[PDB]
Amino acid sequence: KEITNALETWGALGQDINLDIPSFQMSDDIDDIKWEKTSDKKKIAQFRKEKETFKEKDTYKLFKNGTLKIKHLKTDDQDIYKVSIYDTKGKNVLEKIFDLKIQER
Ligand SMILES: *[C@@H]1O[C@H](CO)[C@@H](O[C@@H]2O[C@H](CO)[C@@H](O[C@@H]3O[C@H](CO[C@H]4O[C@H](CO[C@H]5O[C@H](CO)[C@@H](O)[C@H](O)[C@@H]5O[C@H]5O[C@H](CO)[C@@H](O)[C@H](O)[C@@H]5O)[C@@H](O)[C@H](O[C@H]5O[C@H](CO)[C@@H](O)[C@H](O)[C@@H]5O)[C@@H]4O)[C@@H](O)[C@H](O[C@H]4O[C@H](CO)[C@@H](O)[C@H](O)[C@@H]4O[C@H]4O[C@H](CO)[C@@H](O)[C@H](O)[C@@H]4O)[C@@H]3O)[C@H](O)[C@H]2NC(C)=O)[C@H](O)[C@H]1NC(C)=O
Repeated sequence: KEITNALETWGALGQDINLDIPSFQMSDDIDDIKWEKTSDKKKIAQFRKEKETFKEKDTYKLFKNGTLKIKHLKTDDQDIYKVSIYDTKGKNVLEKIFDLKIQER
């Protein structure tokens, strides 16, 4: 069967949610950490060594363990995401697809 391997991500309106990617604990050989806005392929966060790494606001954070945070999570802040976190060789040492949702409990 051909399916995805994404993370069923959930939230609630007026909330703050995260993006837990790491299936591992790399450290010694890693370089780049990336997160995109899959909906329209729109850069939200990135790491490219200590010469150029960025995160516009808290609304989208890039962390050490490699998680991506997001503050304020209403219907508007619910989107689709993906993480590509590469090593020094420039390989995609791990890749994954995510999807923020909103719930009604
Ligand atoms: C990857 O990394 C991520 C982070 O690096 C990580 O996410 C983090 O996860 C942890 C938990 O795993 C989260 O921590 C929780 O925090 C709750 C309280 O939070 C509020 O207070 C914090 C501390 O306050 C600072 O600021 C005050 C200023 O007024 C000072 O007075 C304080 O002294 C203190 O200062 C310190 O920090 C400063 C930096 O800000 C620093 O300068 C200073 O020197 C000093 O060190 C605030 O930081 C925090 O603010 C954040 O969050 C709010 C939203 O709430 C935002 O608005 C802010 O903008 C900001 O982002 C808050 O105000 C705790 O209650 C909670 O405790 C529970 O969990 C622990 C651990 O398991 C238990 O021991 C404990 O008993 C509690 O358990 C209870 O609940 C659970 C349910 O969860 C339940 O099961 C259990 O039975 C029990 O009932 C916890 O500690 C942290 O917030 C996350 N983010 C960050 C940035 O750390 C992520 O998980 C990682 N990913 C992976 C995959 O591993």
